[PDB]
Amino acid sequence: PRLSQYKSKYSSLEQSERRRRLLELQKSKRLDYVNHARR
Amino acid sequence: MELITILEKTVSPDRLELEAAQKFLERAAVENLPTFLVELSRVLANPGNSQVARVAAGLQIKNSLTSKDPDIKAQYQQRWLAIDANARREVKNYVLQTLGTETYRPSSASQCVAGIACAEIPVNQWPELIPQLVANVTNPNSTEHMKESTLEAIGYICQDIDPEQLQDKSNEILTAIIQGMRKEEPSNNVKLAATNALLNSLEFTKANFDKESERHFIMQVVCEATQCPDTRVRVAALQNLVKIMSLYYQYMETYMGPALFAITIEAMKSDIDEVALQGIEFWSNVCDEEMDLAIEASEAAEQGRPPEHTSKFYAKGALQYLVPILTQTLTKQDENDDDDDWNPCKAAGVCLMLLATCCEDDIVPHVLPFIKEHIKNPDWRYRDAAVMAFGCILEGPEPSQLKPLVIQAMPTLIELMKDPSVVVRDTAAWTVGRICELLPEAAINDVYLAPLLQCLIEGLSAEPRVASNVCWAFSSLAEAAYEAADVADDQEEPATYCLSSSFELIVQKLLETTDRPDGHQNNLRSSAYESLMEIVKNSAKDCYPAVQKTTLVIMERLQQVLQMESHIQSTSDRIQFNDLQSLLCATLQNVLRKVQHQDALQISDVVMASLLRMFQSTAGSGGVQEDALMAVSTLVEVLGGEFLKYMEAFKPFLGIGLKNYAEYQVCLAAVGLVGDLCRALQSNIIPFCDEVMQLLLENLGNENVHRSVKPQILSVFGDIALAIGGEFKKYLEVVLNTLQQASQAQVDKSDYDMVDYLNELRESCLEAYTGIVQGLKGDQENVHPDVMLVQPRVEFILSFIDHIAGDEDHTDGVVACAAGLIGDLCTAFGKDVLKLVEARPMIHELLTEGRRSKTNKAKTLATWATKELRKLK
Repeated sequence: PRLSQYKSKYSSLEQSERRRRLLELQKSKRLDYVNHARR
Repeated sequence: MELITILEKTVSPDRLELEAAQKFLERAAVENLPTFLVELSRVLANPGNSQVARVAAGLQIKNSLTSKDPDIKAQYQQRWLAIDANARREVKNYVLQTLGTETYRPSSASQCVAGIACAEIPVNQWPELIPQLVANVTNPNSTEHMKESTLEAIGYICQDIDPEQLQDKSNEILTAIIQGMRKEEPSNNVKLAATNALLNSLEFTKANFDKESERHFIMQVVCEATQCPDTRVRVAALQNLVKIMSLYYQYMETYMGPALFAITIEAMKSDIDEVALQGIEFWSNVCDEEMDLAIEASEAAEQGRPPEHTSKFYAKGALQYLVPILTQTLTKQDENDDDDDWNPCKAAGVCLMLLATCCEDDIVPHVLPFIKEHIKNPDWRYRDAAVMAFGCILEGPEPSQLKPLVIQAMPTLIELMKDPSVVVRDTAAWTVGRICELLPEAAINDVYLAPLLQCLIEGLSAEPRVASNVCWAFSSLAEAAYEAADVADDQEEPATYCLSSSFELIVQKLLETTDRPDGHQNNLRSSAYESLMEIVKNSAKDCYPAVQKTTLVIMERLQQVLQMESHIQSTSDRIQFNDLQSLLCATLQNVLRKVQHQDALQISDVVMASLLRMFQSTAGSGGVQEDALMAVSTLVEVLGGEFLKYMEAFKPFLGIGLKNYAEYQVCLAAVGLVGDLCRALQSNIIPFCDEVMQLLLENLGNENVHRSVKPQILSVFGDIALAIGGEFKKYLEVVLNTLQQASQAQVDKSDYDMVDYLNELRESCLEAYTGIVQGLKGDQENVHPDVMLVQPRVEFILSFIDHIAGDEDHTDGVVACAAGLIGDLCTAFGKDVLKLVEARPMIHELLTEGRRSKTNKAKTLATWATKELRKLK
């Protein structure tokens, strides 16, 4: 059960953190690029 | 032939003779399901037929009503309700007889009873069920099996039932369950089965548990079960305690001290692993409730009212009793340690960690004494417990209590990484990495960096368990040295952060570790490709020497791999070899991002050729593994205008990456892919939109996709809108459809399963309009022209935006985009647009919240969006 908490590191190689860091980088590049002409 | 015969051939070791049975059975199930089901149940009830023919007959009925697939499960139920009552009652009838008349240890009728029930309960069409099930187990003349298999049926019912359904029959169901748990009950089987039933029923106990008399009657019976000589009953009972603790915390006042405390604490001491687990698990669980409460309370007091649910701090009150046991449990290691195994030792360690994070700094005084006594203890099972326990209390308490301890603990820690006991060196690595992760100021001591960096270098070539925790030990060190140089004071990735001095050896030593023969053990290899890409992020701008060589090093490995995969062999050659490759399609992402615009050209041309050449022979051959797309979506962020060389190969290959509707996890990439393209060509992508139209919104049919999937579908129309296209005006009337259905959708957020996504299809359409309004209007617009030409819907655009703030739930993500819109939407024009904002009350309730950080920088949207709103009156 709580085996993923037994010596919990920070090695983001699992399914989730692989796609989110990039999917959050894009939204970043969005609110950056998109809102470059906004203001 | 005869049905019994066919059913008996479904278990033959003969492949073909088995194929023939499962075929004749799907035949009679198509020509007429009712008669087939009736005949099957008729074989189930008759105790004459062999044990085989009955289990097969029961397996068929079961598979015709339910499934491990939600959608398919929802249809098999509609097919049942579709059948007339004559055939149904008959099937239901034969299912009941079978109860008790079986000998096949597990009952097949049980899964059938529940299967049919889950279909006839919501619409109240099995009135006999509940009473018959309760009476079947309350009757003193009921045999062992009769009382057992009946309770197991209720269990399945409680599991697969729609939570908002078994409310009406909670009393009668809870009655049958409790009666089976009573200490009086002779059969431990009936007891066990009865207890497992209660666990599943705790969902809808809620009115029942709200009556002191009943609540107590339950707890009383649940506690005595933990005293039953049968181990199974004990565990099943303690599990209930754990669930009653998380759910019904309010009513643990009158039970904790007077009973619970002793039971749980004693369970921890029991040298019967399975029992000890539930005990340790029970208190580690409470550390997640009182945390969630202390975090729920530190917001109720910040909003001006008492918390809905109030804590009691049992974890704190039991701390002095838990620690001595949890630490002693850390003495019971498992010599042959497979990190896929779970035990009291590991559980105890996990618990102490939670106790430290829950009790903040109340834990330090109780753990230190244990560490001193054993950190240099002659033993190995004790000496490991000291190092382990120390790393478990590093998070929670403030640095005004740890840093001193960690400092004088550092020297002792470095040396222990060479201790005879491999286990000690294993825990050592985790602890050290655990230190630099949460205490960079102590891990980056001028007189320890070199000695420490010397210890990790030697660890890379050690045993996986000890070496894997080295790769991460390095990661946290790089993560720390990146914020010990950027403290700062400068903006950019510093030219020279600490590690940059010894950095050259590290990166040239991680290439060996990742290419070790024993790479599959303990995920060392994987952790090696990982620590690399992470060590790069936390690099310096004078660490450019190695980043070059390392990049070409990775490439040389990458190119080589993407050539054996054009002609793949067996499974020891498919996902087998693409393993190393997959890890490369993530290291390249972290090097192509952090490198010069120069080098990322020759690379982006040879790297791309590899991703696509491999694409011309991996699709469709198990792939696309959705990794090359990830890589591509980073080349675009590098090139911009230099994505012109390719594109065409991407035209069909990206076209198929957007067409896949089965793999609802894959299309995810190819979409955000197109998004980065709008930031590439930026002026020539329009014709590449018709695809997403009736090929992604066509994925909305049928609805067997996923709850998460929805936003990205439309959220990538906004970024496409940056290219003159006058066809975005023809999906505006479809974007006004989705955000309009999420409102109609009565997603009852009763449980935290519906809410975690509920407010997500909203943040979607927001980004859409933002992009629409923008692309269709430059700084100065000679002809605007269609901004106000969305007026009538701007009602909902600002009313559902108000409805976004209307509910007591909406992530700051939705809040962010909700703010951005109002602003530039008023830039379209302000024609009673302020009198339309002043129109709805909860509009500023959101804007204000927006101005109220968190989040950081999301808040700036709602803080500026008030300027244009304050430009007319």
